[PDB]
Amino acid sequence: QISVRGLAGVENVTELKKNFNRHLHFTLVKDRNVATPRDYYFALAHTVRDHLVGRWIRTQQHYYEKDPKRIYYLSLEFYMGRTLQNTMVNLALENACDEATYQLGLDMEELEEIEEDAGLGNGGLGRLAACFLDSMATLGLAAYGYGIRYEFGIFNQKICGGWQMEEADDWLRYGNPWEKARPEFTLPVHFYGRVEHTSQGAKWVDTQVVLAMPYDTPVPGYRNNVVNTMRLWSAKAPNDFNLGYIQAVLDRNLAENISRVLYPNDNFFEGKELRLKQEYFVVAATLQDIIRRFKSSNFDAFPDKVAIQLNDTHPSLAIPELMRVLVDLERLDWDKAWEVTVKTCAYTNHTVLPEALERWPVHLLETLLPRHLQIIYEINQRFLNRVAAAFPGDVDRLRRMSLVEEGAVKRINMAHLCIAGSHAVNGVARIHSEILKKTIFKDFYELEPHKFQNKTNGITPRRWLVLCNPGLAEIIAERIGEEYISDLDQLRKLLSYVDDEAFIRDVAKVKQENKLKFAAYLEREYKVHINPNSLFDVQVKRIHEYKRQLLNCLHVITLYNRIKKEPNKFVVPRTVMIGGKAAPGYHMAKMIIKLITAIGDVVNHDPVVGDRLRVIFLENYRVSLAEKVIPAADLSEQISTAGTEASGTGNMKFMLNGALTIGTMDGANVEMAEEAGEENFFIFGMRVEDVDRLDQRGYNAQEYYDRIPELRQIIEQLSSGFFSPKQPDLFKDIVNMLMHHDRFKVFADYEEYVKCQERVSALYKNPREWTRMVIRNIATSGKFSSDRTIAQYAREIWGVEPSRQRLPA
Amino acid sequence: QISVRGLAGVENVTELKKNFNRHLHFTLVKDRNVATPRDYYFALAHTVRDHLVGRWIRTQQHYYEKDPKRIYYLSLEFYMGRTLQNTMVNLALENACDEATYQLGLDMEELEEIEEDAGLGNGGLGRLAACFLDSMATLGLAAYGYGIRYEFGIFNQKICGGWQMEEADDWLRYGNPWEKARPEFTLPVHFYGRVEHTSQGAKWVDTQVVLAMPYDTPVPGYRNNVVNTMRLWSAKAPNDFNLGYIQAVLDRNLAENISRVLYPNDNFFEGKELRLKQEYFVVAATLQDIIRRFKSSNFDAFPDKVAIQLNDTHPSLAIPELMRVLVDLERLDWDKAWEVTVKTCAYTNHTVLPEALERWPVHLLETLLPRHLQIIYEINQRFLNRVAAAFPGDVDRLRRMSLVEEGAVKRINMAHLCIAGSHAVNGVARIHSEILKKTIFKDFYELEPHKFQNKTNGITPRRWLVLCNPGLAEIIAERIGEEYISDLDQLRKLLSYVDDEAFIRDVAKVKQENKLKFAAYLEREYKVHINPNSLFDVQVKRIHEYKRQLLNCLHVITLYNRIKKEPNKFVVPRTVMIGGKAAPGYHMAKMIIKLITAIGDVVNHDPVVGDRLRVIFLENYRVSLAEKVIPAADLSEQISTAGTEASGTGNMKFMLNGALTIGTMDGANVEMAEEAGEENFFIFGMRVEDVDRLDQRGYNAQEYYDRIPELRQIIEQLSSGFFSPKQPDLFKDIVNMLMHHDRFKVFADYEEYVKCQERVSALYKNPREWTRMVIRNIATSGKFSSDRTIAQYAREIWGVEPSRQRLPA
Ligand SMILES: Nc1ccn([C@@H]2O[C@H](CO)[C@@H](O)[C@H](F)[C@H]2O)c(=O)n1
Ligand SMILES: Nc1ccn([C@@H]2O[C@H](CO)[C@@H](O)[C@H](F)[C@H]2O)c(=O)n1
Repeated sequence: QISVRGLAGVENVTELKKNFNRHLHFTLVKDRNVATPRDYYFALAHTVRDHLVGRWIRTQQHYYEKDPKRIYYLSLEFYMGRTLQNTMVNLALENACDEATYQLGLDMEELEEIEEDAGLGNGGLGRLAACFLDSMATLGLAAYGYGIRYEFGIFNQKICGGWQMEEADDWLRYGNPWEKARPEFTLPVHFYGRVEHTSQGAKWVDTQVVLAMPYDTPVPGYRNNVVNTMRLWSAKAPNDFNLGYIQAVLDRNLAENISRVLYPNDNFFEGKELRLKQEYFVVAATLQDIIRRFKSSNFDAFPDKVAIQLNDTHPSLAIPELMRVLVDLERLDWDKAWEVTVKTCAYTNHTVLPEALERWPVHLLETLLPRHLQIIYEINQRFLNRVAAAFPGDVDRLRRMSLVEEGAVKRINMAHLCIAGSHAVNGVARIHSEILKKTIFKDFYELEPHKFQNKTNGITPRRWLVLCNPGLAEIIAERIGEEYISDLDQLRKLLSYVDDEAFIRDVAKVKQENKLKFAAYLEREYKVHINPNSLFDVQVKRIHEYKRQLLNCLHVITLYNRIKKEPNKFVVPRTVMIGGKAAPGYHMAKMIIKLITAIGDVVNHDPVVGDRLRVIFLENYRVSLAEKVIPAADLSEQISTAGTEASGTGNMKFMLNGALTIGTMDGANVEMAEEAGEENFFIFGMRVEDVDRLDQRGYNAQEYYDRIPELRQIIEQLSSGFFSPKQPDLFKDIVNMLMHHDRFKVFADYEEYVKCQERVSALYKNPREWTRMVIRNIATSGKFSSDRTIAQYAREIWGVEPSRQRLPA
Repeated sequence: QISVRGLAGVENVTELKKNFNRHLHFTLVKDRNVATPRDYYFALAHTVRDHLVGRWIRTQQHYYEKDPKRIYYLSLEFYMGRTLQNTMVNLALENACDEATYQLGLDMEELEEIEEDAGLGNGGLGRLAACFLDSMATLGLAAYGYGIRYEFGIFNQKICGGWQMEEADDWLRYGNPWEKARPEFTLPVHFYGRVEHTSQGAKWVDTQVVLAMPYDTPVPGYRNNVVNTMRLWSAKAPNDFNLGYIQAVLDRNLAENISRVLYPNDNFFEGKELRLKQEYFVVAATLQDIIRRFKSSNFDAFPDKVAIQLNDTHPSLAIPELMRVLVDLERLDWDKAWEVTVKTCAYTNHTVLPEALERWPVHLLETLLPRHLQIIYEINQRFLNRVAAAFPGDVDRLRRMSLVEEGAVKRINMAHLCIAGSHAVNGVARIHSEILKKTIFKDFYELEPHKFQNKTNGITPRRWLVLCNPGLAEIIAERIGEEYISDLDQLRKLLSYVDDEAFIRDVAKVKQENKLKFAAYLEREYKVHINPNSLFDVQVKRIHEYKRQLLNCLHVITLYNRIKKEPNKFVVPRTVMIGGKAAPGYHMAKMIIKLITAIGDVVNHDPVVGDRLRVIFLENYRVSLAEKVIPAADLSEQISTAGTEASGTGNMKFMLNGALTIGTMDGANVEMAEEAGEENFFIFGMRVEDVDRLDQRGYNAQEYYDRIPELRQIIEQLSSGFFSPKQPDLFKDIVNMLMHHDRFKVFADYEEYVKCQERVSALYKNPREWTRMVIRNIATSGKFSSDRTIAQYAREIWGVEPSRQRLPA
């Protein structure tokens, strides 16, 4: 049908059809008369999976022969989404499977909707790991993703009476055709016990053992025949476990609980024992696998053959675990082991919010990991001796830099442990990396300036353009060819088409088609009516106070109040869509969701408004939903308080897909505006410097309430029960927070935000100039490919060269 | 190699080789350079499984078209053992796979040893269900086995310091290639709640829901292209289950515990709530499936299309569950529903031991299954009204026949419920069925004589001759052809070879080969030395007081003491082998195991004994071990106290495989002796009548101790610490039981047992006459095929005709 989806050759289509029929019969044990759409999905998945295996076996054989330096990406989250279409895209199989299924009388897009998301992450950090795996394979790096195979991923969100309800995400119910269990490579992990000192060093004894069983999932590169591995560990009890009889068997559940469920917190730290066990479990099993693979090639060459990347501090225990193994088991002296560790490890920071930083109580580590606590104390003493020598007499610096925090309860600061034991530390956008050196890690930057780097985030143009927006990928390829898909900088060539009347019409046509498709999806799956001629105003991301969904709410109510004031005046019609999950225990975030649905209940049913304004809460936001709504958006809301969102990646997805951005100068928004030109972005609000000035003076929300009549009206509406007639005081917590306890200064940006939104509406009235600005955004989005990001990690941190060359098919 | 293993045609072998290579690559994702023996086992299993699928799909399609009467065999146990060889045998694939694997450079017998037993049963009752499934498929019946998919089957037994230790049987660790998950046919099961009475009948409300997910395993008939289904249910929590957040997800384990583990009791009742949940879970899910299938063809014709066979009282809740569905949900009147139920259900009793009978506390049923208790009360009232009308004024009969037992705690007698609600009740051997009508169910037999039947047990000659003893199957086929394999009565033709010198030599040759193979197995896997020229004296079965492993122990010690008395006298050398598992909480059974190993420790290390006597405890007795030791045995010990072993089936296995039997006139031993002729059996001891006479008089063990000096010596050796030097009083519990509290009258049979054993030893000295008696046993073992047993159930209980005709291939 379309060119970028590859060839549908007669031989290929014939072969796909027969293998589809073979799997339906032999694998699924069904005939065509009993088969359901789900059976058909599985037959296709097995057919496509077969095409991966030869490339998978020979990629791994190739790494064994050539023995390149190996990259290990450690993460507690891999937010993968669906796998079927992605695999077809990377293998150039999409048109062939489309033809083959068509000839069997099936609709492939309908089959694609049957696959469950692999929802093994919360949001941006988990999705970054997924984009990174795709880019590493595409760039020919010998890379392995290592994590946990959660039985339950991020919960499914239902909305009941306007409130969020959580349901278990039982994603494995029907099986997972993409994974291969590898029970033969099962490894022991130790917990509890005590430390014994012998003549020949320390010994960790009397431990409880949990087994780690690996499951391998293939990661295909884009049309290069490379297939890398993501290996996820599952917890298993040993067979003599607890071994009255019946209870001992049932108590096996206690050990296997380690891999049962993903902790559903985005940007927040909960110091629970089970979470600590998860963090050690992934680290201990992964490191044995790394060392095994290294010996099957003297530890001086260890950092020449191994790089370990820590995704946040979640796998920070890799540092003392590597020391434990080298010192206690391999009998290296401390100094040599430390040199190896530092040269092997590198650490990526993803946030500056204090509540997100991991600070583990010493009493937890004492009981659970007694040998690791000893090692951490020794690391701290030697590190602080270095600080003392560099800054003699500076006693407060010593207190500030310690890995051990004093107080009511002693804690270990895991971020300080990561900086001490890594040769590289990076932030995830230029402004964030600068904030790290200037504020929270200033003392560390002064001691070791060479460690600190920036690696601005990116997204994969395979999933986030070709897969989710084939119409746009196609009109682009018609003009500049297909090479941009793995060299996104080539989109710059599109600037010579900004005055091309044919291109302008095509770009605008693709957007309208995307909007019609999404408008139809909403009616089908959720029985809701929207106007596809309206501006699609979209804010999708996890619900948090710092992300300021509440500022969006205030704008929505302002628009409603202005309409009610002058009903017969023309306004640019809008569909305002907001979606995202709240952490189950985050009360304020749950109240914000209720507020959004409550506003919808009033606005969507007001006869005077008509179809000029609609407010929709998008339920169960997740990767597969993002792939639907992002190509349909006109306006992308990126409105965090300046200095709070480290990078953002959702922002980049919208830019690539033909939406304009309204945003603060925060995270990667700054670099996006710089690439496109500030004239082509809708920037508003305080800069970081303005926020600092306000904090120094003291933020008084009452001032704004007093001086802005439109803002006062909204607060009075909220307080009095306008949006909750039966429960007049429902939103009192929200009002109280806004008026007296707002860490994120919602009111301070309100005036400039509303004025900026007026400018957006003005441009949308002129379709031709709107679209020309869109082309200028798409054309300059090249920097934000994760291929660029990974190439920088490879060259500047891991010490390896990327390769775009094919392996033989 | 050998004829009964089928053809190894060039086309077939070529095809098997390529499909083996395909599975190794595509299914296992391995190359020949990394593959282990386990990988090779799985590639073969997948290759053989492929040959089942076409026959499986068309067998089930055939039943849908023809709509025969369907047979549902309900059991909490299916003791299946390994599946690979059995599948090859039934499909005529054994020689072809042997050739194909040979040409790939592999040894198929070595691959076969990698498969785990499916150990989903305890002993005789579970293994009977497995033999029955094989015969039903071989006889072309539309039959389904329904049970529970336990995550952990019967424990693995380790012996440490002579004591039994239990380990979890994690049989699913590496996956099960034989099953097909069917999550699309998942069904809800209800627990707890309360009963509400409305205008339109009772309603069961406020229940907790557990999901039942089916897994289907194919059951191939012998060379007839029929493949039936065994469907096993697995427990799953619903997704809104318990739905702070983390705990609710972890608490899903509570529901899923239902299918976690097999209760390890043989012939003993434990009134635990979890066991009751297991029993209801299998019944509720199975009955919905039955009704579903019946509607997809008015309940008057229900018993014409459905037969339900209850394997013991474990699934007895089928009776009130069927009433519940017909009355509460389908709105049939009571009387009509009861008629349907009675005509549909039939019940098999497997024991007369009082401690094995299921008597559930009313307070348990009240809380767990409140509607079922009400239904049971109503059944009882109507049944007792019938008893009152038939035997007016007989008030004690009313108390004795009630389904409700009075006392400290009220209980429901599940055996009484089964008789009341079934049109047929059978025992499992002629003597057992007679005991049922004369003693424990006498009152019921007087009320409804027509209900009571006998169906003597049998074993499948596929697993228990062709599979485990190909050498014997072959020498038999050389003379009478292959038709006996599914018509075992043809073995009678072998009586014309009892004087054939060629046959005599061949029968004896096969036994010696079997003994050498087993003697070698013992050294390899267990580092133990045995003399293959000795008489192999074998007692393998679960450890229980009624089975009298202790009487065997007494004989062993008698032989040892006689040798020590006259060392230079000739005795026929013996290897005495005893094996079997004890229930984890059965203290006396655990003490008996310790006694056996303790005797071995003394006897096997006495230089004066030499290799004239050896005592071996066979560890981890299970189906796969039975297939090894039974073909190797010379003497089969079947020595239960008369009237205690309902049938036995181990006895039949030994008879078919060329061992002679020493046994009491108990269970099926009586019919075996009758078939072969009493001159060809070694019968000893009290009959049932003698046991009754002794009970009436009062059993005094002291009398025997006083009058038998050899017996006194043994007791004194046990008491004084001869067999436990460091712990002199170790066996005091055993001695105390023998002397004062022996329900099974060990001493009463001791003299006759020892004398009978002398006669065995006498015959073994004359190899030619031993072997001639063996031929007379094998020749008359035909009655004990489960094909005969199933044909009798079909004709006399289920009302269906067996068919030996092939389905098209
Ligand atoms: N526990 C956390 C901490 C930070 N993050 C996010 O990580 C993304 C990837 O770097 C960034 O784009 C975002 F700026 C950041 O908020 C997250 O999703 N979970
Ligand atoms: N809970 C029970 C009760 C009885 N049985 C056995 O069942 C076998 C099959 O009928 C018989 O051959 C045996 F005689 C009997 O002991 C058993 O294994 N478990």
